[PDB]
Amino acid sequence: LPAPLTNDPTAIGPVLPFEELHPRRYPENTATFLTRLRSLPSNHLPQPTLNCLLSAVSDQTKVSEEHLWESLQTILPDSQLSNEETNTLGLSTEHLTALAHLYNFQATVYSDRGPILFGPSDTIKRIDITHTTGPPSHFSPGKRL
Amino acid sequence: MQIFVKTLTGKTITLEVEPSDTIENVKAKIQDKEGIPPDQQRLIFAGKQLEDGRTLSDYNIQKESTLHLVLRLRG
Ligand SMILES: *NC[C@H](*)CC(=O)OC
Repeated sequence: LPAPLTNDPTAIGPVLPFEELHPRRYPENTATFLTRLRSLPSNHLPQPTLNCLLSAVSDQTKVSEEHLWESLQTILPDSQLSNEETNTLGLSTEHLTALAHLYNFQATVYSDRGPILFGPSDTIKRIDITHTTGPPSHFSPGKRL
Repeated sequence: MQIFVKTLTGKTITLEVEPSDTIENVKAKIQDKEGIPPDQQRLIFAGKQLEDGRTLSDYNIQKESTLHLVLRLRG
């Protein structure tokens, strides 16, 4: 029930949804996850050990994982980028939505339950991600049949 | 009462729950209907992401009120 980002020192302001802080034409309700406005500069956080999502995004956008991670550090607080979830289960699709807002694209995630969309529709770039239930969720580029 | 749940795949499920039912048990019934674990479930009622440790009556959700479902896919 308690939240770490409530008193996060790298963020200012109160708890607000991601769509209110950074509004775009996101897919319906895919941006309602709570967060806070980033306060302090990039703490130079290490590359997450579970970096499948970053590799999947890099294979599509040609952007190095380092720049994507730095942009995530500029958009999101540290308590939502590297925590107990990051080192055990891995990155979430909320980071994918943040990267889609920062780099202007609409990622198409081809999970085991069907295709989903994440990211602003008022864009041009369209990347494709394959999601595996696993366990756990594995992120790869492209699609499958 | 009876409510509806609009998923991220367009499918609108019809669910029957109690007015004092907790969000955790609602996610369990969604897991029953579809198969989505509560690990990847986030329910929204008009823009506000619901909290697991609350009930439907707290958010003033009447019968036949649709709830949106968003998948929080980890990995
Ligand atoms: N969910 C974190 C990424 C999975 C992974 O790295 O598999 C190789």
